[PDB]
Amino acid sequence: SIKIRPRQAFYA
Amino acid sequence: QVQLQESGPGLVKPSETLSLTCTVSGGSISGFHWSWIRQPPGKGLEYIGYIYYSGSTSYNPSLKSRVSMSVDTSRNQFSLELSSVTAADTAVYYCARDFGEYHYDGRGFQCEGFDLWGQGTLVTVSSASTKGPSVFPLAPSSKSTSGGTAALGCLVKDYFPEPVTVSWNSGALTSGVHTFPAVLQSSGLYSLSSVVTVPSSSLGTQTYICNVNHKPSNTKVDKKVEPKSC
Amino acid sequence: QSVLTQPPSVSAAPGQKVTISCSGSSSNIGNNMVSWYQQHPGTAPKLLIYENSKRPSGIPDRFSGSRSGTSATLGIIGLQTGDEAEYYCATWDGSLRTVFGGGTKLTVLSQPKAAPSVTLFPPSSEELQANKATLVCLISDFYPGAVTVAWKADSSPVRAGVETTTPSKQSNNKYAASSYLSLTPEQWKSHRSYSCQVTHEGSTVEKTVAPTEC
Repeated sequence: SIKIRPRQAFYA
Repeated sequence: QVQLQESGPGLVKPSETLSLTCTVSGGSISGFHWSWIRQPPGKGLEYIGYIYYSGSTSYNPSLKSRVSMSVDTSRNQFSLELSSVTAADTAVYYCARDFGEYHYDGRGFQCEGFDLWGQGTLVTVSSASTKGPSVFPLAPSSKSTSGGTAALGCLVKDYFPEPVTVSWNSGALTSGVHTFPAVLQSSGLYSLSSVVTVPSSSLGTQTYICNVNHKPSNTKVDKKVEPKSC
Repeated sequence: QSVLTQPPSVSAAPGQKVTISCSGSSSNIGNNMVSWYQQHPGTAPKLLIYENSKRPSGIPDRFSGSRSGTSATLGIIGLQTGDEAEYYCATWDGSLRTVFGGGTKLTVLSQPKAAPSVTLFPPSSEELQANKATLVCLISDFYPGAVTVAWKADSSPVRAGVETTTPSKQSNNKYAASSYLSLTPEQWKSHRSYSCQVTHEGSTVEKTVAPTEC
């Protein structure tokens, strides 16, 4: 559904 | 500016548990998935698993019966525990930060790559027992019609740790000598071989000796290598 | 074979361009995006390409990536000696893990290609008296420094018992490697021959030995 790019912090 | 640093024991006894930690500095565990990847010496890369900052994990099925990971967001560290290790687990272990695709169905995070890596730490699964090699002569094969050149060798079998030195005829013989780097076997022990190519004409008038020295065990062998066959 | 497959080696002269294939399937490349790594021996892999075609900062534009179907491609233009390294592709596989290709050694040609010399020794009578048997295959003077080794028992492939070293640079700048086949004395005595087959630049040099006593 969504890309997590390098260096991209992600909080589900 | 984020840096990752592995910490680990170096040597682990077979059947025991390998524990590693990765420290993240200049950044934080928060908001990322984190992995361990390993590489046996001379071989390819194997992903071990990932852990999200909140603690959810996914492990390589090949390792599921032995592996776990944990995260200490407070210390900005995460860890690996691998049980029941054998020589197959000897490898450089890297910690890394992950990226990929996140699904809001059951799939969750699909790890597609690793953008930040630690420097890696070697873990050697071994009893660390000092063991001298057996030395076997590798006789030149039977060859007729003047014979041309002959190849004679020595097999330096099952020693630990590195290194071993080999000379021929006490160093008098260097032309045509080739000593090969060791293989690290699934037994955790090393073996290597040395070969010298010599004229066939003098196989009867020249004696060939391989002088092997494994300093750790004080094992010195001077092995005569001669043509066989009746 | 592993989930992702790459050619073991590729080479070209400085200033030339090369491509490296990454062969996958519907369970990986078909569904997920490919990343690529450059690894100089002794150091960690470095990310070169992500999401099939994107370059991180610091990676020069002469590196490129693409994906089509269930395959991917790394392109390198303007080869420099410093580009010599092992290159890996990777992505997520539906078996629920990240998978890597087996790696491709890139050589930037700096001398004539050279086929390996192969020497094969049977188990010694001394080893056989210790109830062991090792076949020793010594491989030297080859360039580029990549070979694939296959062993045959009579005319049949053997897989179990083989340990092969990484190629190492010789004083003369060509390469050496060795391959060891561990057998029981019964196996050694019960085949008519064994062969060590070394493939380099698509050409195979093989040696054969057979049990012989007095």
